[PDB]
Amino acid sequence: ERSHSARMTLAKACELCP
Amino acid sequence: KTEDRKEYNIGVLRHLQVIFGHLAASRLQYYVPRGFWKQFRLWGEPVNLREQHDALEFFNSLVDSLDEALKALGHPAMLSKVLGGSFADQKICQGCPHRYECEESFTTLNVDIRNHQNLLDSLEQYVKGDLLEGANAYHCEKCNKKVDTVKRLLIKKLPPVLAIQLKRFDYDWERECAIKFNDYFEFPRELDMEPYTVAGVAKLEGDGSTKYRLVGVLVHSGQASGGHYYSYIIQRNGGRWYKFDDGDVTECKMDDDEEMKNQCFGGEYMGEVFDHMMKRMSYRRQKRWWNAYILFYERMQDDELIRYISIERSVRKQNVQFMHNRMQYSMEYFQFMKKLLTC
Repeated sequence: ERSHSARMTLAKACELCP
Repeated sequence: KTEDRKEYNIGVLRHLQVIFGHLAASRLQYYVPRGFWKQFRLWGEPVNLREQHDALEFFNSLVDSLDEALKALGHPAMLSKVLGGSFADQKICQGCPHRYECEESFTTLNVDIRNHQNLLDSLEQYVKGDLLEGANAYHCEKCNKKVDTVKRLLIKKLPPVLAIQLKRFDYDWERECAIKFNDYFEFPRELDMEPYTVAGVAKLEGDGSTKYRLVGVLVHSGQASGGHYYSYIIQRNGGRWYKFDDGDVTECKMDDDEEMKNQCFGGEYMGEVFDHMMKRMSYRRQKRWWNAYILFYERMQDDELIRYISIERSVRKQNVQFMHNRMQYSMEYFQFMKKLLTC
């Protein structure tokens, strides 16, 4: 929020969280 | 082996008869068709219980076997007289007054869905028919020449119950697999055959009810290869619709037109997607893979169906067995034990 490949990483992680 | 097929046809009738008796009087929630799965073979080949297949292929095989069994037992064709009809293929030439007409028997109505939006529109396609012209012009056998001819299909005999297939399936050669179409389509609760019959076209051109009421909606939800089948069916009561899926029988609110659209009408919708622990909002166009497949229309206990032309034991015992076991595991029984032991 404050950085391109990280965008897919966060999206893939945001479904991985409990 | 004609003798084997005759017993095969009759055996299906006996197995199917049992199913009617059970659903009429079995006190359990649902029935497990042990014999029906074992007896029925699709086009002779055995039916795989773990394999998805087109319902029409099962439908076509079933309606034929019962008709054969009835004929083998001296009864007429119950379903063909009540559900089956007869097309009146008409060939009218424009350059010559020659007219060709022939009759074609059928079981269900197939209507184009990709190029039509409502069941009415796909139905004048039969009345309007097709025009053959140019190199495709129909070759008149009497004239021995090619002449423009309007080839149209009209219903000659009106069965008391009308079967309509909603063509939503085809094959994709690029994908090398069966594909499903979820095109938005329409159909009314009360449907009229009169403008679309032979008499109606003759009445309009200038030389026995025709109205039908929808009672059954077969719906598919899933992929063409797999998917699920379930029905929405009206109850003939003296004073409604119900939801039939597998072993479950419940009520439904699809009598409303909005729920009519959401479930059976199918089609596109601009769906809303909820994700990212309810922090990200997105809009995605979605296909209603749940949509109608086959429709049944009823016109507004026949002795002729009983007249010749050419068991309740399994029901009772499964009633008794269940209601014996239903009492064993009843919560009031366990409380009777607790009182009996602790008294």
